[PDB]
Amino acid sequence: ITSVKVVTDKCTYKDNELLTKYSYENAVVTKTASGRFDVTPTVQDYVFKLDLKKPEKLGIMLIGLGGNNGSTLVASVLANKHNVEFQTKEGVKQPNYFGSMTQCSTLKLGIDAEGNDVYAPFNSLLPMVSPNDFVVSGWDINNADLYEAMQRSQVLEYDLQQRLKAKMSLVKPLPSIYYPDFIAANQDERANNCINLDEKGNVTTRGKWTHLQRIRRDIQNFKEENALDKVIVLWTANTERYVEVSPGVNDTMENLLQSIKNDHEEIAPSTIFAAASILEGVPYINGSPQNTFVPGLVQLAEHEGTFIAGDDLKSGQTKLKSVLAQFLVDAGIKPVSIASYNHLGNNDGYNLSAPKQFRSKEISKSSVIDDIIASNDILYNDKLGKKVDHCIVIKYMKPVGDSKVAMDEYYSELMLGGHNRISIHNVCEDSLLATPLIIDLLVMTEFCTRVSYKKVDPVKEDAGKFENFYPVLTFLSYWLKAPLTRPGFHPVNGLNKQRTALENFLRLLIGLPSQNELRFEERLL
Amino acid sequence: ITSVKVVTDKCTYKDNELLTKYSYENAVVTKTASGRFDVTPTVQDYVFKLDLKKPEKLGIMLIGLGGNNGSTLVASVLANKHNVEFQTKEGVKQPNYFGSMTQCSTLKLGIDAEGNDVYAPFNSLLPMVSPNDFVVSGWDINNADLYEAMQRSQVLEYDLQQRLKAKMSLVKPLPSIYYPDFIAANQDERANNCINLDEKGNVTTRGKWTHLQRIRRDIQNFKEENALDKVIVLWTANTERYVEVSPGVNDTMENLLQSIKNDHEEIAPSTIFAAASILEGVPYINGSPQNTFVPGLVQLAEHEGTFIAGDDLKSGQTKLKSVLAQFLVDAGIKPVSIASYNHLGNNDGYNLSAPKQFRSKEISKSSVIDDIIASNDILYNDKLGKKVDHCIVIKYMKPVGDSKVAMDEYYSELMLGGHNRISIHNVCEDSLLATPLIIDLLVMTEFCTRVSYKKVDPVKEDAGKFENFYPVLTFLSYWLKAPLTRPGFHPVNGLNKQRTALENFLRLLIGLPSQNELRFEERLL
Amino acid sequence: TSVKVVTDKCTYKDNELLTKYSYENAVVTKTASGRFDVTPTVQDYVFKLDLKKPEKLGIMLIGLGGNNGSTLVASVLANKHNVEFQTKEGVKQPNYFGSMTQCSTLKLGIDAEGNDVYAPFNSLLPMVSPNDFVVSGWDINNADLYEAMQRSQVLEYDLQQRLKAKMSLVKPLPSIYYPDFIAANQDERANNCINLDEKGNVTTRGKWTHLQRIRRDIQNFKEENALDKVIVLWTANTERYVEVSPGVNDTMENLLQSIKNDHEEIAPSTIFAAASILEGVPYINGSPQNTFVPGLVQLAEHEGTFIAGDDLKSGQTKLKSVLAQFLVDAGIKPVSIASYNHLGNNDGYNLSAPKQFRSKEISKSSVIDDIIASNDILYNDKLGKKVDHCIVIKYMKPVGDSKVAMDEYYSELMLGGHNRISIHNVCEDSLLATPLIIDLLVMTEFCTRVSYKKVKFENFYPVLTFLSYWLKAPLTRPGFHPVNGLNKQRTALENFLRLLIGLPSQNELRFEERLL
Ligand SMILES: NC(=O)C1=CN([C@@H]2O[C@H](COP(=O)(O)OP(=O)(O)OC[C@@H]3O[C@H](n4cnc5c(N)ncnc54)[C@H](O)[C@@H]3O)[C@@H](O)[C@H]2O)C=CC1
Ligand SMILES: NC(=O)C1=CN([C@@H]2O[C@H](COP(=O)(O)OP(=O)(O)OC[C@H]3O[C@@H](n4cnc5c(N)ncnc54)[C@H](O)[C@@H]3O)[C@@H](O)[C@H]2O)C=CC1
Ligand SMILES: NC(=O)C1=CN([C@@H]2O[C@H](COP(=O)(O)OP(=O)(O)OC[C@H]3O[C@@H](n4cnc5c(N)ncnc54)[C@H](O)[C@@H]3O)[C@@H](O)[C@H]2O)C=CC1
Ligand SMILES: O=P(O)(O)/C=C/[C@@H](O)[C@@H](O)[C@H](O)CCO
Ligand SMILES: O=P(O)(O)/C=C/[C@@H](O)[C@@H](O)[C@H](O)CCO
Ligand SMILES: [Mn+2]
Ligand SMILES: [Mn+2]
Repeated sequence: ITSVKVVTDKCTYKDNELLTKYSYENAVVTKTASGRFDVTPTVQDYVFKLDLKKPEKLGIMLIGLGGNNGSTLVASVLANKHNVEFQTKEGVKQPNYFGSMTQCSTLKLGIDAEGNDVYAPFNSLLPMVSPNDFVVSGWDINNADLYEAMQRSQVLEYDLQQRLKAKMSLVKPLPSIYYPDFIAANQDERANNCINLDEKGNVTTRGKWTHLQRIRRDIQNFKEENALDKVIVLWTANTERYVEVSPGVNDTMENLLQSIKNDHEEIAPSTIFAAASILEGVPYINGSPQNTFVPGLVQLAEHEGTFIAGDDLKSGQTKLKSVLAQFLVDAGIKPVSIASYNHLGNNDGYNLSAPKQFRSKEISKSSVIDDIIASNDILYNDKLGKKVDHCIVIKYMKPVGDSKVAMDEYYSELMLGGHNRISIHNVCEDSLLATPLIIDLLVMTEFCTRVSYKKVDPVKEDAGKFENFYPVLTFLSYWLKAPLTRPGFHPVNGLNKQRTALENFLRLLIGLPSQNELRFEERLL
Repeated sequence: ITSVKVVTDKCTYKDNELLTKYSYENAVVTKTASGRFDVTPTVQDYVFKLDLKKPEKLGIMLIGLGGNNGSTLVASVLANKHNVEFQTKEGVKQPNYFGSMTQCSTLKLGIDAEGNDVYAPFNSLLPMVSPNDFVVSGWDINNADLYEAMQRSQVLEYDLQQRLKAKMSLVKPLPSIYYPDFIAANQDERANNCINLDEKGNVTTRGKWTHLQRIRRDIQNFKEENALDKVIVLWTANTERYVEVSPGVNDTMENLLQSIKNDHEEIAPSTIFAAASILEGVPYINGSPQNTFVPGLVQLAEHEGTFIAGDDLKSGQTKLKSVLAQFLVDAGIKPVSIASYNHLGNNDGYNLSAPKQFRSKEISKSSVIDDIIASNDILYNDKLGKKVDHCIVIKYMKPVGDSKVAMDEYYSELMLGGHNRISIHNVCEDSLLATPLIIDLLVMTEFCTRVSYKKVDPVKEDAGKFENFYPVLTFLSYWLKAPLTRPGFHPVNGLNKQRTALENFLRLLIGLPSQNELRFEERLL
Repeated sequence: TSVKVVTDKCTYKDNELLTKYSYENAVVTKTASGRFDVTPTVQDYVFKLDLKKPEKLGIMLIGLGGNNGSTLVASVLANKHNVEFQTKEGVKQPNYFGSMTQCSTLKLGIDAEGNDVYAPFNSLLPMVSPNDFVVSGWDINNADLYEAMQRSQVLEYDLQQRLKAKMSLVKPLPSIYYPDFIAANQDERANNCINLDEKGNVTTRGKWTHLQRIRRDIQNFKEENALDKVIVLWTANTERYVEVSPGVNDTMENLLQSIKNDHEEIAPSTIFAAASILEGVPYINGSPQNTFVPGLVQLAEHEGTFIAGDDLKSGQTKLKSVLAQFLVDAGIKPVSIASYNHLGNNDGYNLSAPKQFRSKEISKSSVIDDIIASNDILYNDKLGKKVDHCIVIKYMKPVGDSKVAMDEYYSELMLGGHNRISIHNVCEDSLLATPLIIDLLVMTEFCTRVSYKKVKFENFYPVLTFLSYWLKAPLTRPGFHPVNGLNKQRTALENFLRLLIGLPSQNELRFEERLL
């Protein structure tokens, strides 16, 4: 087993709880008309409390359980949990969670006697739940069991699917909420496991509040049937179209709940699942690009004090773009044109073949570089131009299956008329990439539910009571394309910066300062 | 000077005319229900007559003279004609016609004493007009002179544009026909050199027959002002939308001419230019993808006996695709997915940014592989599947200017589950590629106008009188995406096969048989 | 599916086909003034094709246990026995995709509408099918072909398992291992050798005895399976070129003498070729080494045996000649062509050594020189007649048999412009090489049943240059420079099959449409 023991007086343990002192420093800046930056440092002391008693089993309810991601996730959990080795043309392979930052990445704890960097597993600093301990279920408008789902998805090695056949076959998605207008028309035939059916047994968008009540009961039922204490809900179903946000409809906690009861046409299935999970006090993670978290819902989460988070998985082309575009601008290079083409032949691409669904994705896959452009007015300004041409294209090409092909070109300006042209061709099993990210989101969300804190008054000992994270868990931004933010704050998409936040967080809970990379043990005599 | 002298009794010269005997062989095939192919060879003897008196100057009237292709063509002609060397970062460069199959490709005439292949310039077999002898003019809805056109286009080296400044500045496009509905709305501001203006001086699609009469007079005027004997019209203006072909409108020579007089809404500017050139007996070449040659026009060409030809320039991505896809299928490999993405930032891409214009291009850029799939039912059939997923994408990205970036992926099947994935990134100055192809089309069209023939009756000497090529010059298919064909016949897009046709044609006029590649001087003792 | 041409150029005489053919061409000379004098030439011929093809064709592969050898056997068994297999994309049916003789078609003529009619490449004249191949061969490693398959990691696991029972039965015969002719690492792999001394050790002494043993292996294979026709093909690791010296291997008599003299320039492939020639069986060299030294070519001529080869024209080199040719035919001037490649199979491992790779760097390069030379408008002393070119092959084990090829064509356009085409080609190398081997065997067998006479029948000059479509280093007749234009190379084959059934070469003139 891997564990870390930090010798610090900032940390004490009391009844399965770790208490850690932390002085958070930042700075408020102002810019003079002239052009001077006045920086006022700041400080706020805290005491973080970490419940060390992690759950032995964590309930996981996926919406879209029968899809590529859904079936692959269950498969990865079963395969790893039971060490289901499988045959391939490269020979027997041992199951693993490669692609999981939470399960397969490491972090620098410090330097050793010789002065060489020492790294430890990301999940070895503080107690985290293992995906091998996930008890998974969920919903799907299609009733195929999970073995059929695997076959249909064509993601996993034939031999592996066969070894998981027996178990996967017994896993059946619960009927779900199907409202025809929110997803592509071509998914119509797929919908045969719906709870919203009229007297004639047909699909009906009538009775949206009864649906909400069923989903909540589904969560309660699942939990007790498994003797679980905690459950997390994650949406990994078809990308819906955006819903119109309007006053009196979904702008407030009150208008939203009412619109739901009135069956407003701008209440999507995700709106119902989110509202249900929130009302049950269950973390809800949105893995798709639609704007499920309209003002009224966020408001409901804040009021209920329930974790919400998400907006599309940042797994391939966009993940790398949030690394490459950052890199270029940090180097003083000016990207002026970024073309991103994509084609896949799975159900994800089949649904996204329709404009209303594609537009959702198109928006989240573009937003990722906006903050980058904004951070540098030396390169991007009115005099030199502050725009970067950016196009996102997603075409459905059945023959490539789940292996999305991403082709991008970054055309940038260098000094004295020069240019830099970086062409990319990125191929990979989209689900094998996404699945571990879904695992990361659940692992980190669960970790977050066991964290609380309280401001420390310098001139008054033991003031304030512990609070929980502000409802919107921005700490999970690393795994999302369009980071949901707190009202007023702008999102930051820099991948490396998003991971650093997670790193320093774990580091501070065990009493370590943030990474500085100064290495004065070397640079100074 | 380069010239070829073939010792053959099949060729005689009489008063600046070459007379050549040729026995054309082919074969008619039938397929038995059982599955046998009955092949009946055929033969038809001919006597081809080639007018050797090529014109000293060839009139060239481009529609879209002020565009990227138009200005570049005039520039290339001026630069080469006057040996205008220019400065670059790689040093002084000498003008040339690289990219011109007609000016820079060679053909194998035979083998030498040692048995080694001997090649001669494509234009050295028989007298052809030099582009240095082109007298160019034309029309454009924009009045900018050709120097401004060059600056605006940003295709040529700054130093070269400057050396051509004086001459190019004096070249001004003639006002043209602007009908707002046929091209992108964004070209509206560009239109300020129109002949179709009402009393108020505004653009009017009224009086389409007067426009036709003006264009014809334009051709007559241009010709006499330059003391020219021959002129060729070539459309290199914005891609128009397709026009609806309907009975009583543009299905016959008669309905078309009437619709023109009635100002039918399905009579585009290209329809007018084509009709005008045909009525003037001037070859008309369509360098864009719109369906300018509706049944009624082709009928008018046949009746007038005037050369027509075209439908989009096959210059880059599509040219290479007509080589690569052919190659794969000839090798028994089965392409199943071909994704073609493209982005450019010139006016061509700005206009194509609108769906109605893009659809025209999209159709011609796809058609190129249909004949290939059809030729092999071993690979493409009902049992194995006879479809090849193919998508064409064109995005406008201003920062790349005239340097179109073409990205394609050919995903094919190999035996026993294998696949082959060929990714491509093709960059180039689109106009530097297209321009020489426009030059080729004009050079070959002019050559064709000096060719006639007559069937030879074996049992009756001197029967029949000379005829000219069937109106639709399919021999130019090498330079076009969607080869216009004779009613009933299907087009062949194989690039290498298209060039071979041109090669064997020139070869037969000087008394040589088609290339067989048997080399029995080597393979046999 | 069959073809029946109504022509008076072909007469059948009991499994015999006689076809008349006038071969036209032309001889050219150039005047100082720059005038080309062309004199047409014609030579009449009569071809005879023995229509009686073998019902079973013996195939002996040197390197039978490698990627190509094992995949070849698997494809034959899989197709022959319709072994469908499971994949994550579902059940797939076996086929010979990638094979020109089995999966490409040819245009026979036009229909009543004026549109092209195509027929299977192997449907014009009787050709042996790969399903009727009886395969055996040698290998320095004794692993059975099932183990060979697993080792190769070329085929779908389920297909390997469905073929396990049959493939296990196939084991390679011991072979000749002369250490110095290949990459060191191919050492402890050599556990199956006939060349051993009275101590049991691998030796290069007694080369004539080795030769005699290969002939016996060939005779036994024939008798053992009651086969009349057998073809041998080298698909074993690339050897290091041998030096051709006078009296050593410059002639038929010297060559044989040097073999008996255990001469150091007598390579294992040299012996398999000599043995095959003596047994009268066609020998195909699927590797870059210069197996066919002068003395060896004389032996082939003398025995009237067909030889052919010098490296299996791989996909890249194949597509590279096509693109380069295409550019130059369009009047575009490539000025730089860079080729980088990496694979992780034994082939790549063996080529990781300079002497093995060097052989391959010689063949794949010469192809663009033909192109440069074909156009003095673009390539001349005034504008420059050179084209920078580089071929790099690195061993990257992890990519296994899936060779990755990365090329970049940089060309000049008019008035200072440029065209940059960069490619990234990936594929299971052996899934492309296997079918190419099937084509070579099928076409070599066909050529052996063809004889001709100008105007007693004679045979196809030892070197079957007709197979250049599948070989990177086209072996040619003395004095003649090899041609590599893939499309031209396929044209030759197409027209050959056409002339045998009385059809002229394709002209693409389509006068039924172009003329009134
Ligand atoms: N596989 C491909 O795509 C291409 C292969 N080639 C040629 O074919 C050869 C084989 O290719 P692969 O099957 O991929 O390689 P491989 O490495 O799997 O096959 C060679 C292995 O070495 C053994 N071997 C070495 N020396 C031998 C000898 N003296 N007698 C008998 N067996 C011997 C066997 O041939 C064994 O299978 C290469 O070395 C090369 O010359 C050429 C172009 C492409
Ligand atoms: N696949 C990837 O790598 C990534 C996936 N995502 C997103 O995750 C989602 C799922 O992706 P995949 O698994 O590939 O797609 P998928 O189409 O295979 O799976 C989605 C599943 O959701 C079900 N479904 C649709 N609407 C539903 C509803 N209202 N209630 C319950 N079930 C419903 C469908 O029947 C289907 O089985 C999509 O929105 C996709 O864009 C985002 C980034 C990356
Ligand atoms: N540029 C290339 O490499 C190739 C070009 N083509 C086609 O050739 C055409 C021209 O291309 P570019 O020169 O790049 O575009 P461009 O936009 O620069 O030039 C076209 C010119 O035509 C003029 N024009 C538009 N409608 C007109 C009308 N009714 N009458 C007269 N003038 C009119 C415009 O004012 C403009 O100056 C387009 O349809 C393009 O798609 C096709 C294949 C390749
Ligand atoms: O590879 P990315 O840009 O990080 C993620 C991309 C995802 O949106 C895609 O897989 C999407 O679901 C399919 C269409 O491309
Ligand atoms: O490069 P291609 O496919 O041969 C020709 C492509 C031409 O249609 C393009 O330049 C088109 O005008 C612009 C949009 O791509
Ligand atoms: Mn997926
Ligand atoms: Mn252009």
